[PDB]
Amino acid sequence: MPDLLTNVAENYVNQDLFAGIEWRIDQDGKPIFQGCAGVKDIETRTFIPKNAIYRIYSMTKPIVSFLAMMLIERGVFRLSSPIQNFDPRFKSMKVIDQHAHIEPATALITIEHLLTHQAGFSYDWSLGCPISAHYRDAQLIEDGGRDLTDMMGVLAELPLVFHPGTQWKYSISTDVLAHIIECATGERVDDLLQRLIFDPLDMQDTGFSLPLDGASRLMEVYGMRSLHGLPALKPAPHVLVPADLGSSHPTDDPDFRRGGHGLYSTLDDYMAFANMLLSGQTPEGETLLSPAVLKLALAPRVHFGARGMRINDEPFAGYSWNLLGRVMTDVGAAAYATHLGEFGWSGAAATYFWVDPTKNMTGCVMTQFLGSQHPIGSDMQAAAMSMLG
Amino acid sequence: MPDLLTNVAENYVNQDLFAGIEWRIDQDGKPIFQGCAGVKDIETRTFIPKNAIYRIYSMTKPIVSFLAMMLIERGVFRLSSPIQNFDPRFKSMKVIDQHAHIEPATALITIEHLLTHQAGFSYDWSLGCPISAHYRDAQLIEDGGRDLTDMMGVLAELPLVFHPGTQWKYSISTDVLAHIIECATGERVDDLLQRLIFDPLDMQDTGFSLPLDGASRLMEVYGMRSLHGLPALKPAPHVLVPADLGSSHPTDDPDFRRGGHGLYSTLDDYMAFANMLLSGQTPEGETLLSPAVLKLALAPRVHFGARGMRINDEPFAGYSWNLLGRVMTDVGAAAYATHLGEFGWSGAAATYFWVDPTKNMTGCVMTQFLGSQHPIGSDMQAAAMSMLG
Repeated sequence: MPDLLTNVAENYVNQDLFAGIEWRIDQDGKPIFQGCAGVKDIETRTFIPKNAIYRIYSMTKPIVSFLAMMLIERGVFRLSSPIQNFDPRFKSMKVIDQHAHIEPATALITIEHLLTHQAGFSYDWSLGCPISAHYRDAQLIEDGGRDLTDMMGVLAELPLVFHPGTQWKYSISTDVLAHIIECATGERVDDLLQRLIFDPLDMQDTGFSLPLDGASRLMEVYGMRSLHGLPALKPAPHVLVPADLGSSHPTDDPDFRRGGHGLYSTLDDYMAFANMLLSGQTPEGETLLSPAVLKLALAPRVHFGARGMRINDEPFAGYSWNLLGRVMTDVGAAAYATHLGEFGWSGAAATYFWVDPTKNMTGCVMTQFLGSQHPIGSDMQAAAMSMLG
Repeated sequence: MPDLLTNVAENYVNQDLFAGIEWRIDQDGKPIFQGCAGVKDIETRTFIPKNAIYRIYSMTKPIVSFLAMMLIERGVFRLSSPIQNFDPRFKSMKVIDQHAHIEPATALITIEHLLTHQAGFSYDWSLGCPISAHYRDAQLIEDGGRDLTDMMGVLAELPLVFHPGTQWKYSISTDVLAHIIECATGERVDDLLQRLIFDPLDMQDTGFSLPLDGASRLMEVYGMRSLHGLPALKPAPHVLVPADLGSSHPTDDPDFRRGGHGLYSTLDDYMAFANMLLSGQTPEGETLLSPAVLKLALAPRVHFGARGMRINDEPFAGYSWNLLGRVMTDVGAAAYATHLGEFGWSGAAATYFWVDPTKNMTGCVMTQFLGSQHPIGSDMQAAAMSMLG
């Protein structure tokens, strides 16, 4: 009966840990819990505006992954398609190890490898990684103004950190997927997303640049975590200071497009996407993805021994990986309230969403903090789970 | 004490197992036992001529291997030199396995890999081999009239059967070595052998073609083993019937040259080579190979598990492999009399030699039988061992 969600968010605001938080939980496609706390920015203490806009970072990945499943259904490519068929710059990959040894890859990177992060790619911010220094030198994440097509050419000449298919490592591979989608279709990934997903779902505020009236709605982003600097040996201190994004995340670049980050969205827009994932259909009943392929996308695909699923050694307890993100496969190993089959993902600025099929439930938490030492997304899911019967 | 050598050889001749046999044992560079038995050919029972000529087959390999060591000493290349530096056709090798899987090699083939048969090559006659079928289709051994340079081009396009350096399999790699010697020097391997080995050791009857007066001295070859046909599931029966060599082993082709077989020689010529291996010097005292590099070439280099060294599953008990051939590393595992450090090799037509530094002893048996079911070379070594210290 107590509003645990409001208690969590208000404590976070009152302890100066987050500037502003929005949340909404839907059941059967209708809101049952929602609220907001704090402000758009602590500098002017402006209230969170209507249709506030958030940098959702890695919550871009489930959207681009869902687009890939749609193109698979349409026969554009298949899970086993070697990506080198569409961009030969990814022919003849190499593999580097922690002992300075480099050898040719023994398997081709496939579409499935990209979707499961089993391709062998890494990330500029990967701590202790045998290749992340070369990502940083190449400015893959730092240089947001560089066209997706050109960024991929630079990336394609670097070695992988394991042979495709043989391990899991969370990676820049969703960006490779967005690029390969462009090669396979002859279209741009932002145009495909607009036509195939955003327009049918009425997500009119979602895209890689701001809407014309969007500058006043953009939430300020705080925190010290860098996605392209020298990887931190200890978590950056949790202080509400505005974050410097450099040129990594432009607001008004009409060619900026990526697969692993870069979308702007709103709470309402992302909830439309999350609700669709319960069925593969728009609210009006138009099918975006057949039930069979949605099931293929959601079924647990990567299993972990233990240490479990980890990103920069942070755990995702009880979660396996499917083609769109995490999926709860063992409630007895979960670190916070959930149900078997709950799935979703999150972003580096602490945005978080989940879909819980056993409860016909979706939830989303929107905020802007890079490098939180506090797992607000999981605290809010837990609170919402605890508020059902 | 009695002459076991003569007894062994006479019994083989009298049991119609071999047509004719010559042998010599030297100690301190001088003959101590010698003899002959049988005839040049059983069809006419012509007597074994003076300086009878034999096809020594794989006893070519220690000679070509020794030539490689001479060139390493002279700075032409080194053990660690990748052979692709000298012939780019051996860039980008592939590896096939018994489950039909093919992948790029994870290491470059080196000179050392060729000398140790750890490069991953195989042989046309290798039974159960994942690639030998493709060797036979290519007629690598069958087509003796094909120039060494051209045969290597065909071989280079085929996959290896393991990653270079990771296993041992007796192979066509000595032929690759002869070719790479030609690439590295710009000279022909048969000219280099003539100038650097045969002439200084007065091996006047040794070469890839018969000498001018050689036809009348060539011993007849018997037996039914095939080095290029479909590998036999059971050893070919031991029948003293002349062998059909096809065009694999021409007598008067001035361009025929190989690394792994093909030399003609005589008992006296091969004993000059074997005696030199006790010191690296000619009888006069010219150094063909310094003591340090001779030690480098003779030291045990490939060690074997409990299965031991095997060729088509036939054992070489207690032997390890050095850069020139076999070397006895455990008398307690040996299947016939020997001493620690005894080394040498043998040929498919049952020629056999050894060098025993603990006794300052060399020995060579010459005969012509392809596919003997009777290990005459080992029987003669054992006899000589029993007759000396």
